[PDB]
Amino acid sequence: MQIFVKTLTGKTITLEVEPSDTIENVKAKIQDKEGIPPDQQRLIFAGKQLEDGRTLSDYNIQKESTLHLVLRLRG
Amino acid sequence: ARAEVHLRKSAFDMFNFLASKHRQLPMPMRFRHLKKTSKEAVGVYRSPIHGRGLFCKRNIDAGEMVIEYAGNVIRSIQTDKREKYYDSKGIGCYMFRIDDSEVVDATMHGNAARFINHSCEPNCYSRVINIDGQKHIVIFAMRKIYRGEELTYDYKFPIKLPCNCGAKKCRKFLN
Amino acid sequence: RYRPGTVALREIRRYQKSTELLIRKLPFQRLVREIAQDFKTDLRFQSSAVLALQEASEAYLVALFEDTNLCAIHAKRVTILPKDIQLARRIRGER
Amino acid sequence: KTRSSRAGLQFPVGRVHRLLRKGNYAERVGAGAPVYLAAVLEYLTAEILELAGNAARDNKKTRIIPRHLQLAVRNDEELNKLLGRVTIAQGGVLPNIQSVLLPKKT
Amino acid sequence: RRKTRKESYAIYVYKVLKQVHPDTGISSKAMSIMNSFVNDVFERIAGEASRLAHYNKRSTITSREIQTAVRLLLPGELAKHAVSEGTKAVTCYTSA
Amino acid sequence: QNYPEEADGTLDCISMALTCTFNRWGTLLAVGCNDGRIVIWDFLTRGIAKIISAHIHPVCSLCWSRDGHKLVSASTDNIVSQWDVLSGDCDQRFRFPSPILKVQYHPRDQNKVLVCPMKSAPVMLTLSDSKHVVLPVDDDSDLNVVASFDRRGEYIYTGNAKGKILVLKTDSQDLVASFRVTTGTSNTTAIKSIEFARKGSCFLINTADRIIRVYDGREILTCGRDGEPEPMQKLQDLVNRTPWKKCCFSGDGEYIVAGSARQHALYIWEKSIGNLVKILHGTRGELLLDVAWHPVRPIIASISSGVVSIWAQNQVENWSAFAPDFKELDENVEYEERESEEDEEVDVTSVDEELEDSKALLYLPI
Amino acid sequence: KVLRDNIQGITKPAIRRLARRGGVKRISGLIYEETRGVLKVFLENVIRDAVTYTEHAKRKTVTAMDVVYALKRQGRTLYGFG
Ligand SMILES: Nc1ncnc2c1ncn2[C@@H]1O[C@H](CSCC[C@H](N)C(=O)O)[C@@H](O)[C@H]1O
Ligand SMILES: [Zn+2]
Repeated sequence: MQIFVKTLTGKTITLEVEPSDTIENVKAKIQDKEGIPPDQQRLIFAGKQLEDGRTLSDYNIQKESTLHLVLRLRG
Repeated sequence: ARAEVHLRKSAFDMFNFLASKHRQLPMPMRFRHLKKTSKEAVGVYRSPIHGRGLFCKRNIDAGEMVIEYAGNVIRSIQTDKREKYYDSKGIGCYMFRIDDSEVVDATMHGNAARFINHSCEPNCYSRVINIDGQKHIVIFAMRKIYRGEELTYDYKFPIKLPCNCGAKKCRKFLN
Repeated sequence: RYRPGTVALREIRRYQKSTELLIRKLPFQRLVREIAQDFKTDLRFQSSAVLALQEASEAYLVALFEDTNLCAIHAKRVTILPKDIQLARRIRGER
Repeated sequence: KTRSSRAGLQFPVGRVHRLLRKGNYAERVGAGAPVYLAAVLEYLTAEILELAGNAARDNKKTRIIPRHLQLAVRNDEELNKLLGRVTIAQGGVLPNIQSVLLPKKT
Repeated sequence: RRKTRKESYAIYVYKVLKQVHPDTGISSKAMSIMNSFVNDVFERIAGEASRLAHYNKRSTITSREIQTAVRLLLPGELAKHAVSEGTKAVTCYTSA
Repeated sequence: QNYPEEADGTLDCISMALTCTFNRWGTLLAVGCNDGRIVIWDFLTRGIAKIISAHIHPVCSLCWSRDGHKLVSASTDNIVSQWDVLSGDCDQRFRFPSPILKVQYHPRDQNKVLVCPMKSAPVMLTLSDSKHVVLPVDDDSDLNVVASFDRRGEYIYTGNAKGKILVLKTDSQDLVASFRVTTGTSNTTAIKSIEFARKGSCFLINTADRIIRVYDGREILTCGRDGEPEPMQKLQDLVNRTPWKKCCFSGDGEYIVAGSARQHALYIWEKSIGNLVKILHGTRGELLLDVAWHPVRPIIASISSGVVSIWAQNQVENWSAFAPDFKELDENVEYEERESEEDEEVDVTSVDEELEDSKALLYLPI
Repeated sequence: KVLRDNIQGITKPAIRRLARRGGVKRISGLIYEETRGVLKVFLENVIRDAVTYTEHAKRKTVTAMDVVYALKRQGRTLYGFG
């Protein structure tokens, strides 16, 4: 599908996530796309917890949704 | 007074800093002192001998390495075009000939030591050494520097640009 | 050659560049053996240990010399004298 | 899992904490003490070794002999203030001749 | 006879030297002298900090006391550089 | 460019100086002197503009209008007056039941000023008709609440003194969003204040758990009524535990600056990486009052104890700027010489981001 | 405050008497300034260590016992204050 990853500065990024693609692979694709390490990112959907070692289908997030990529620190 | 034309029109000046105030161990490893502890002992002010000069607010005694002179080092073929451009732009004889084969031009690139003067009663003499295989000119003093005087070295020209310094021994010429 | 005082400067500079020890091994070792025998008998020394002491000595000793040097300069002369050594030893605060 | 990489330093931190714990300097220590000590030792070692390398490349020799360390420690002034009463094995002494003892003639 | 295992600050300072000047070799004698120097400064600072902690009726050794010790012991602007570097290291360590 | 690396002296036209703030890009300094007067100094020009005899009791805060024609002052004697920038007299005068903490002007609505009364809900006073509109709050109405606009002032954010943050509209007052701060591990925490920026809609929050946190003004209306706290970086000082008094945002939108109380430790970080980059070396003995960078150029200027200390980037152009064809550099390579040796009748007439905080119209050359 | 005065607070007879307790007679008139200088450079370190010690203890007054503690840190010990 396609979802939005909203950052802190205010830029909006649109990415494609498959129904059967784990979150770790999505983070790896993001890291190879724009260089932000997975340790510097985590998913938040409308102020709700999302982890890295899981899959989108386990959370059942609707399409065209925005995810609060609340910034992190290296390591 | 906007109705009488005063004289001394042509100037041909480049370093527009002329003011009326002028309110002033082994060999190889001494390179550090050239670039770090060599920017306070000398100020730039209006010379009394001729034009601009390097006045002093500090003191340096005999046998003390002070400054390395660097500039656009070129061969002797460029001397012809360089002198033609000196005549055109109104450029002084900055043909600093370290030897007859290489000359240190100082009209397109040069260091702060472009501000020096000449007189038959100078304060320092020239010297050159070789560090790391490269020949570099560093000056060692023979006396102490007082506060408020200008560096000047004898050009050692064997006996028309006059040398107007006012000294009694001043030969009034580069000779 | 001639002109005494010229060769001294050359020797002192040559040795200032160098960084070797200055005391023959065997005489100093035997002296340390004797001064140890003064305290206790039949002490086996480590060859590394002796060397150790050796270096420290020169360090101490050379410092003393330098001090005496400037003391002679304070007395309007070049040659150093025994009296200057007692001067340095007393003024250092180690008598 | 390691602990030195948590701050990005190079000197070990677990070793420092163990050695300070068995060093009976006190009975109970905090968490920032070992990392802080590792950091300050890092800074001092870097400060000394940079001058060591500069002196090594002075004489164009790859290996750093202790003479280079002696020169680098002595020529600096803050080190001489901090390394006051300390010598160096095989260190030697920096060249020095008194000013008034310099003969000359015409 | 029976081989023994000894600890020296050999690998870490070597890594530091490579990180700074990855073109210059080091000698074993220099290795030992650097080991002695680091042991010396470590013991000096630790002992001074400990006796200060005893002086204040405190049974603990915090991180603050060590920076007080390095303010006292280290002279000049080197003290400021070292204390700033230590604060940087601890701040970068905690949130990890 | 990068963070300021040089140090500047003081700027004391008069001995006392309590508060300071830049207008839009650091034009004039609004000094609220501790004598009941309002002094205006000149920034980037090192001068003074106007002295206003406001009242007897001194003031404690200052801000200017969106159109730059007013000088609002959170008085210590409840004088909510609209002093004129031009003439210096009072245009509008009003009294509030509670004093004011943070005065601001919406860059799109100068009619409704920003007021932060204590033990009462924030009140917007309309300058067109002198009418007070109370901001609807939740739960208690006697808490130490601070109210502040967003980047554009289109939404207003309020912080209470139990752990609750409220989101509503600057003009419609439709309170439809709340937020509960994290309760540590066992004990809850109140909020001291929040502080915004001019780009990115980020905002720092200062709480009573000794830790400064950061949020963004976009995750509360997106989550809805109330969600789970999730800051980016829980920055703090873990070697001295200095409390936090006043801290503002960067002049570029990527840095974060935090101020001490008496320790002279001015900390800085960047939003991308929460790693310390530099620390300020301040001379101990004074209490910091206000900090606010140049909203465009990296520089730091902190007021304290009647004086001001500036750490800056002092710059003078190089001597080699005489002409583009004239340079004064040094090289040891041989000179690389050159290798390549209309008519119209038209007269000449032609002569962070930007917001609306302009038109001070205050300058007296004589 | 920083004032050039009170530096000459040790007027000439005090140094005279101190020299007498030292056991000297002929002192040149240009000794006083360098005596002031050496006294100031000495006092700098002790007062600095004392203020650091009192600051670390979270109080803004200085006692005598911390002063002798700093003095012992340098190496010169005092007896008679605890
Ligand atoms: N006193 C003097 N009178 C006339 N020419 C001088 C001079 N001293 C040096 N020169 C010439 O000027 C050339 C350097 S340019 C002079 C330095 C610089 N422009 C200044 O204002 O001082 C040299 O080649 C030298 O020959
Ligand atoms: Zn002359």
